[PDB]
Amino acid sequence: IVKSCHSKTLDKYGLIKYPLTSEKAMKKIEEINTLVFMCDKRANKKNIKKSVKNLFGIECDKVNVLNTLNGDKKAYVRLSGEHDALEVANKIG
Amino acid sequence: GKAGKGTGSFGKRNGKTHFLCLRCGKRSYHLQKKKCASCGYPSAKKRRFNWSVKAKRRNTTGTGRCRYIKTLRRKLKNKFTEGSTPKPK
Amino acid sequence: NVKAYELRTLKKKELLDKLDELKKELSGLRISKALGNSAKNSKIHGVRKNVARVLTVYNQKRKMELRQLYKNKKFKPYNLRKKLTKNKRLQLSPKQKAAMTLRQKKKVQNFPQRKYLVV
Amino acid sequence: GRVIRGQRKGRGSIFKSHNHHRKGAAKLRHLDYCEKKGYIKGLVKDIIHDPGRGAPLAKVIFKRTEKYGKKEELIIASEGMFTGQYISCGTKAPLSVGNILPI
Amino acid sequence: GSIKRFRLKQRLGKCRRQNRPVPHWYRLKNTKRRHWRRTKLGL
RNA sequence: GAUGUUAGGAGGGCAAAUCCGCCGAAUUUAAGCAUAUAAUUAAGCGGAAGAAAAGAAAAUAACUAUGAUUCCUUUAGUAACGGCGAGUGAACAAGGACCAGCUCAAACGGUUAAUCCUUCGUUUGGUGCAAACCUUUCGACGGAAUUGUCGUU
RNA sequence: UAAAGCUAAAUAUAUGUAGGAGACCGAUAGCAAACAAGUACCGUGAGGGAAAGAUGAAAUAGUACUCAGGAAUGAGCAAU
RNA sequence: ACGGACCAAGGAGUCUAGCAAAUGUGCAAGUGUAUAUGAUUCUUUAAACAUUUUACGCAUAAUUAAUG
RNA sequence: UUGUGUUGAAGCGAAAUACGUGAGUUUUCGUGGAACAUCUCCCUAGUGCAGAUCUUGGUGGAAGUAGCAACUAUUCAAAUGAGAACUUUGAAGACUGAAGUGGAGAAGGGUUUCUUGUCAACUGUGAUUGAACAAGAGUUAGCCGCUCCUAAGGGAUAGCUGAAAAGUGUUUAAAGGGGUCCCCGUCUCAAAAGGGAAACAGGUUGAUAUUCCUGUGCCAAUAGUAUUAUGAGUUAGAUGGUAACAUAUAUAUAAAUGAACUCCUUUACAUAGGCUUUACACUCGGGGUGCGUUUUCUUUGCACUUUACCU
RNA sequence: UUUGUUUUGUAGCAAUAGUAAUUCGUAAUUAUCCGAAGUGGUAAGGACUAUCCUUGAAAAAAGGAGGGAACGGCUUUGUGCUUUGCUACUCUUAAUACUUGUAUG
RNA sequence: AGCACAGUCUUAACGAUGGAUGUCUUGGUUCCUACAGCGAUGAAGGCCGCAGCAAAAUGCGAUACGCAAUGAAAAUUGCAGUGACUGAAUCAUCAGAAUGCUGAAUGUAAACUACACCAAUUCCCUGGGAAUAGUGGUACUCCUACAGAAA
Repeated sequence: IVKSCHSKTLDKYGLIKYPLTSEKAMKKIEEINTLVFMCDKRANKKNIKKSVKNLFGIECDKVNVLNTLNGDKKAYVRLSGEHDALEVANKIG
Repeated sequence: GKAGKGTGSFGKRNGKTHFLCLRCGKRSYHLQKKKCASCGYPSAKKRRFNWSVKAKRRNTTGTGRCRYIKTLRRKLKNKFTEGSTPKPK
Repeated sequence: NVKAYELRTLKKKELLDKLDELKKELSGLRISKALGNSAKNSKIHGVRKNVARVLTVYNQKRKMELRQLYKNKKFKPYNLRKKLTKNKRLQLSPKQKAAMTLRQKKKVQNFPQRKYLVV
Repeated sequence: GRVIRGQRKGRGSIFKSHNHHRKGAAKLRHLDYCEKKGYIKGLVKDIIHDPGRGAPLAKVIFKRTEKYGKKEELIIASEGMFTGQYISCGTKAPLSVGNILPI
Repeated sequence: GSIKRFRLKQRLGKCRRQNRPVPHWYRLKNTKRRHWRRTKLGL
C-alpha cells in the first residue's frame, strides 16, 4: 500500500497549540524566565523543544510537561540565559 | 460482629472486580480472570445469547455509527464505476 | 478566501508553500484567540476551510500523478486497485462463469434455441 | 446429597501439596555407562532438610564425564553419612554405607 | 486515587467536561448532568 | 518432509427474518406417573445465499400406466403408530405454479499431453473528459502433469 | 440402475434498507422509547430500565412604563 | 369472617381451528368452483367480474376383520 | 342517508314547570375555541366498573402531631449584611489530650482543590455559610513511583481430546541467543508494601513541590576516526607485607593483559530472649538574647540558642 | 625527611542558609547561634543463646575466582606465514575536531 | 362607625391543588411490494476528538457540525461573520480526496498511551535540495510457485 497524501503526523502547527496566559503563566515569565505553552497530548520533550526552536528563535534549557484534565499538555519551557524570556513574550504577544 | 452481614460488610466494598474492557468500553472486564463479562473480549467471538433479546438489541449493528456500511449504501442504486466523476461544466 | 479552481494550476512547490503560510496564519489567529484578543475569531473558519481546500487539491494532484505511475503494470498497490466489495472481488469473472467445454460449446453452436411461430 | 470431602480431594484445588519451599525431587543418578561398568564417586557437599519430608536430603556433587563441569544431585541421605564424604555409585562400587550398588 | 492510568485520567477529564451547563446564547433557541457525590460514574 | 518477513493469494470477525448441519431439555398433557406427549421444539455450537436446501430415479405403480426437484389444492386427520390410553400421523395417484438438463469416473485416442498455470511481451477493435473498462491472438520463459491433463461417447 | 458431482424457476423471509397502504392506537393507548430512548438511573456482574407531547395566527407580538419592596414578587390610571 | 382511606384513568368469556344443534339465505340429487388461470380491472382494486359441453370435498348405499 | 359548527363544535360546572320506569335522552346558563353527529338502515369491536391486599397517577384524616436526644459548653463585643444562636474578627470559658476531628499515604472517589462571585433549590432550625450554584484557574521529576525481575499463579504455542464450544499445557517440538562449527534455550503476563542505579537543604504559590527557584551532589549512558593531555606498563601483561592483607588520590584511586569453558558469592530471607552501640526523642545545669510575674516572694518561669545530602 | 608544643576551622558542605533579637528610607545594618551531663522511649545495627515431626521464596542484576586461547611498531622477499634494514611503543581517563540521521536523561 | 360565639357538618358561587376529559399528532403497529452481505483494500462495535463563542443529540475525522466535484442556486444568522449582481451563502446529489486510537486485530503486551526487530523515512525541483525518532513491514493456519539444506 502506497500513500499519496502528504503526511498527517503532527508538525509544529498542531504540536504547539498556543501560549498560556493565566496568572501563574504570566508571573513565571519575569521571575523564572520561563514560558508556558499548551500542546497536543501526543507531544513529548523532544517534540516541544524542536517545535519551539523552529517556531521562535529560542533555545530551550529544559521542558517540564503535565497532562491537564482538559485533554491537552501544559509545558513549562525554561529559556536559556542567552536570550531573556520577556522580549520573546512581547514578540509573540 | 461489627462487619456483619449487612451495613458492616458494605463498608469493605472497595477493590472492584470489573473494569472498562477496551473492546466494549463497558465496565465488565473481570480483572482477575482477564475476560469481559459482556462480550468475552479476549475471545474472538462476541458472546451473544439468544435468551436475551434485550441484550442482543442493545448492542447489535446499527446501534453505533456504521462508519462504512452507511456510506456503501445507495451505491447499489447509483451503480457508479469506481474512479468515475461527474462530467464537469 | 481561495477557491478550488484557480490553485488547480499550481505546482506542488507553491501549493505546499501556500499551505504552510496559511497554517502559520491560522496558528497566529489561534494565539490571538487564546489571548484576550477576540476581534479576529471569525476568520478562523475561513482560514480552516482554505487549508482544507488546498490540502484537497494537493492530495488529488498527488493521487492522480501516482496513478499515472502505475498505469497498467497489472500489479498496482492495494489502495490503487479496485475497492469493490470483498465478495465481489473474490467472485468468479464473467468470462470464467460463461466458460464452457468444447463438447457443450459445439452442442450449443450446432443446436441453438430457435425462434418460430404457429399458424 | 453433595460431593463429599474425600471426593473433592482429587480436584486438586486446595488439596495440592504445599510445596513452595521444597528443595527438589529426591532421585539417584540417571543410568550411565560409568554406573553400569564401574564406580563414579560423588562428594556429599551438604545435607539439608526438605520441609515436606522427615528424612534429610543430601546435596551430592558429581563430576560430569561427557563434558567439563559438575552435576548436582539430591539423594535421600542414609543414616550415618556426613558432609565431605565420597560415595561411590555403580556396579563396582565397594559395599559400604552410602554407596549405590545393584541389588 | 492519586495514582491513575492515562486512560482513566482522560476519562475523568471528559466526564468533567460533559458536566458543564448549556451555553446561554444557545438557550436563546441540560438533563444529563451529574454531581460527584450523588451519582458515581462507576467508570 | 522441514524451513523460509522468498512471490502471489485465501481463512479468521460482525450480522440472521428466511436457510443448512450438529447437540439437546424440562415445564406441560395423560386429571397421579415411569413408555408416550411436550419435541426430532427452546436453550447451546458451527456454516451460507438473495434466496438456501432439494434435484435428473438403485422412483411410483400394478394401470389403457406415469417420468428430476420444489411449492400450492387434495389425498387426510386417512393407512398407520400408541400404558392401542392421552395422543401422534405419512405416502401414491389426481388438479395446478414452474419447467432444464447435464458432467466426472469408467470406455476409446501414443508416428507422440493433443493439456493447465505463472511471468514477460504484441496487436484486434470499442464505448470514457478523465479515472478506468470491454474485446484481442501471436508468442517467449519458468513450471505442473503419464502416480493422468485434454478430446470422443 | 446405489455406494461420484453440478444445476435456473415456481418457494420462504418476527432481519436490514426503501416505498405504499389500513373499518388499527391516539400520549396510563400505540414499539420500551411521538421528546436529548435502550437515554436517565440501578446492579460487582450477567443484566434491569423509566418518566417526559400541546402558549399563541404571529413571540419578526414572550410582557414595555410607573408605584411599593433588599429581593422575590405584587399592584396600576400602564401594557401585547 | 375476609377486601375496601379517597378520587381519576385503565381493568377481565375474546381469537383461531374443528364438530354439532338452532335459525336465516341460495341451489337441490346435487352442491361448493379448491389451487390456478383471463381480462382495455389496476387510486380505490389486496375487490369485484369470469371459468371450450368425468379435478377434489361432502352427499347420492350399506355392511363385513376380511377376499368382498 | 341528511345534517350541526367563529352569529362558537366537542368537552366540562351548575342546572331543567323537560321526557322515560330505567339505563339514559334532550335542552338552559356559564366556560370553552375547533370540530361534531346521524335514531334512515346496516356493519364492526380492544364497547359499559365499586370492589380483584387490582395497575398507574394524584390527594386525604392521622397532624402542625411523632419528632429534630450519642459525641460535657458556651458567653461578651464588633464587622458584613435586607435579615446573624450556628459567616468573619477580638476577648473569655472549655474540649481533643500525641491510641488526637494532628500530620502523611493506600483502596475507593474524581475536581469535591484554589480564587472571585453567589443563594432558585439543597445545606432536615436559621444561613450572608458550604463539599451547593456560576466563571476562571490549578497538578512541572534522570534521582518519588509505575515501567524491569521473579512468586502464589493467569493466558497462550506444540501436541492430544472434542461436532464444535472448549479441556489440558511438552504428553513422538526439527521451537531465539552465544561465541565461531558447536553450546545454551517455549513464549508472555502477574507485586505502586517482595527484589530494585541515582538527591539533599533552604526558599517560593491562591492552589504544585525530594517535581519549581537557588546552591550543592549523585546515577546511568556516551559510536567511529584523528588529535592532544592524564597516568601507568614495556626493550607479552606493576609492586609492597613473614602473614592476615595492602597499594593507582591523575580536577577524577581510570588503567595491575586475559578468550572458550567451569565454580562460587551477593541479591537472599523464620521466631523467641536478653546484652550492647549509635542516632533521634525526652530531661538537668551553665552562658547569651527576648518576653512574662513582680501586694508579697522568686540570682526567677517561658522561648530561641539549628546544621541536610554528598566528600 | 620523623617526634613532642600552639593557632586556625562548627572538617569541606556552612552561613551566604535558618532561628531568636536590636535598629534604619521603607529594602538595608548589627549582635548570638557555646560549656558541660542525665533518663531510656522509639529505630536500626552488632555479637550471641534458644525453638521446631515448623528450618522459614525466586529471578532480574552485579561481583570474585579457576583456566590460559591472542599478541610490538615502520619497510621488504616469496605462498596469514620465513625473511632482510631501524625503533623509542600498548593500555586508561578527559577534552577537542570531523564523519555518523538530529550523539543526554 | 358598628354587628356577628368558636368549632363540626350541609348547600351554592368563585377560586387553589391536580391533570382527567375533549380535540390535536413529523410517533407506533400491521399488511403488501422491491432489493439485500459487510470484513486483513481492516468490518460491526467501542473509545478519543472536531465548531469563534458548543454540554447533549445529530454530523464529521487532524482537510474533523465539513473539502472537492455535480444539480439547484441567493441567502445564511443569537451575536460575530461569510456571500453574486454565479465552482462563492445555503440546500440537494455524492462517484474524487481524506478517513484519529482501537476492534477479527494480526510484531510482543495491556487497569501500561509499555517494549521489540528489519528497512532509516518523507517531501521539493528536473541528478540535486531540504525536513524529519517521523514512516512502513514483522501473527497463526493454509494454497500455488520458488530456494538452498536432508536419504
